[PDB]
Amino acid sequence: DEASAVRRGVDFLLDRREADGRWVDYDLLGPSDDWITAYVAGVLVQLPHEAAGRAGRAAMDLLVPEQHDNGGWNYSEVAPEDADSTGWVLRLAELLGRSGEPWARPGWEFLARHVHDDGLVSTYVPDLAKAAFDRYPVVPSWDGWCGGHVCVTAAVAGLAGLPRREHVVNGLLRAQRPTGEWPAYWWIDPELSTALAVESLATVPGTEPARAAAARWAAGRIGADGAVTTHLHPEGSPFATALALRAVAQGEPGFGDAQIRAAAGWLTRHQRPDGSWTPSARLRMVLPWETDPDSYEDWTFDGVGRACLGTIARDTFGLHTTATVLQALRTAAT
Repeated sequence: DEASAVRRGVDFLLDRREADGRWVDYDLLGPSDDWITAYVAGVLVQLPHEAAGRAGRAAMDLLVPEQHDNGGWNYSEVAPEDADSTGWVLRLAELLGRSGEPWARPGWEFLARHVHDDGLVSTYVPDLAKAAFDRYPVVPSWDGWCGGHVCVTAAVAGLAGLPRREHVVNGLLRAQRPTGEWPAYWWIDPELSTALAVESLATVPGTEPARAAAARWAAGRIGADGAVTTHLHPEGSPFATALALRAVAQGEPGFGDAQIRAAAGWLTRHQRPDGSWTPSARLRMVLPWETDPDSYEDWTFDGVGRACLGTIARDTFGLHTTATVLQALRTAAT
């Protein structure tokens, strides 16, 4: 059942490769290449399917020459390099045992430039993004985009090679809410920041209290049918359900056994006939000057080009959602 679901999701993702092996998704300003390729590849190299591992290693080979002289990678060439995309490439390298190669060093240095004094990691830095930002002079300020972002911090804190890692982990721990979750800047679903945070923190001592509190928050999000329902996905969000499953799985031994089995069953029952899940990786393109996107109520939806700012977008082709779900199904099996 779940083994079959994983196999069918792998076939969906392999069939959606570009001719050269890369994956693309989203449509904000054309699709993303480097970010999405790294993200999909990172899931595939962890699955027990030889073709998945081959495709993930092929993607790592494609990504290395795309590194910018500043050390970073990007959504696509339409965007300045950013810490999250760079972090996904370096994560793929760690998963593959390749993160000691010398091209990783300018990547670590790039990430270190995004570390704030409170320990959070920003998506962009003003000096490195200046050229791109200056192309849109009507924008009054890019300070939101250059502030510390808990979702990006949650992801990159998992890198064993991260510079200043203790400082960053401390900042991530201080951002946990008393109810156990972490907030996200770029994502509608706090399950995303929470799941990445606990998986990243599982790799560091002193974080078990935070992980136990987050697992308890996540287990309460999973309904009796296994689904995490949301305003945009009232029937159940495959993305948020998969991420809540993964956060529960970072509790203590045996914690949330029922919720994990229920969420895995819901995901298995709701897989589409083509092996994917309903696109539900809902990314909010926060306005550049906005530091508090949870307060904004006037989002548009599925905006592109000029209207991409201030919109809630989805993974147009379902690759991000499907990869996210496969990572959760692998976690449930183990």
